[PDB]
Amino acid sequence: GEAPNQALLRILKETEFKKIKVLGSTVYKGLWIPEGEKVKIPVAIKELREATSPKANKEILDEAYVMASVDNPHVCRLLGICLTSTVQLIMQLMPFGSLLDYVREHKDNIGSQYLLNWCVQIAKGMNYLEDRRLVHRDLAARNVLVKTPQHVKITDFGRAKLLYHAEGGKVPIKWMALESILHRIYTHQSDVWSYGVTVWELMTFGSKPYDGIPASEISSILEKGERLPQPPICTIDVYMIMVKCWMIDADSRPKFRELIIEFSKMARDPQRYLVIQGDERMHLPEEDMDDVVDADEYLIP
Ligand SMILES: */C=C\C(=O)Nc1cc(N(C)C)n2nc(C)cc2n1
Repeated sequence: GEAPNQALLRILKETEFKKIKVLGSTVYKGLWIPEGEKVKIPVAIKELREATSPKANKEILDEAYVMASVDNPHVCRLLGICLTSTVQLIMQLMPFGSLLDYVREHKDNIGSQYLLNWCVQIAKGMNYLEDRRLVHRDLAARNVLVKTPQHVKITDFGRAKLLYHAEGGKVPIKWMALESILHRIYTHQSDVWSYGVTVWELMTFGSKPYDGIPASEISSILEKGERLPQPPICTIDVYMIMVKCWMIDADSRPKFRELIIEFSKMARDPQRYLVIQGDERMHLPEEDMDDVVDADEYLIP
């Protein structure tokens, strides 16, 4: 059948970490000190609020399952869980937040090199998930986090499944392949569609796709053959890559491995593929922080 999943689920003591502040509302920014290791690891802590919903607890542990099973530089993984009244997911702190929020906040200071490198990094993440026969089903700029402006990771495995037929929920219509909206079919190729929309969000500095169009309309518009428009900064080269991600024949869309290749070629000469005003000028980056270690340098056998 399939290869056994020997990934380790690490159970942490609540005393091993301190919650430093609140990020969203519930996610906290904290520090994790592994028991007798003398390192401090900046962490994001996702703690279930209600904790009285058994349905809810089956949703966060599915996420923990997936995040524990992934190890790639462009995919966020799970450091461990804490089994207090409330289940807490402990993950690498991604200090600069979601790429969606970051392109909105910094539109004026983001050059072609960064945008195309992000497209490459997200293509590697998605290629790695595909190697692991994993379909994300919620790729969007909101679900890509920024460790540094040089370094992004795909997150939110809330809807991730393996290799897919589903039956309801509140769904991201505007990011979904046609076969997904109509027939609840999802493949690596449906993920490529959503990659397409994710790239469009970055190239429009975080514009809402099909802004002010009702979700009930979306399925019809796409059958009528309409797609999101060419963003201003986008050479036809870059936009043609987005448009191929939105072909009706799922096998006619590019493979993540090909998206890596194409965007790498373009990242080698960024000003030839994205036209941005003032591109050349663009510039971006407790008590004892001595024993701080980013999760990426904190490895376990
Ligand atoms: C790389 C693991 C990860 O996903 N960390 C993470 C998660 C979240 N969530 C789930 C909201 N984060 N929010 C912020 C601001 C950082 C952050 N990091």
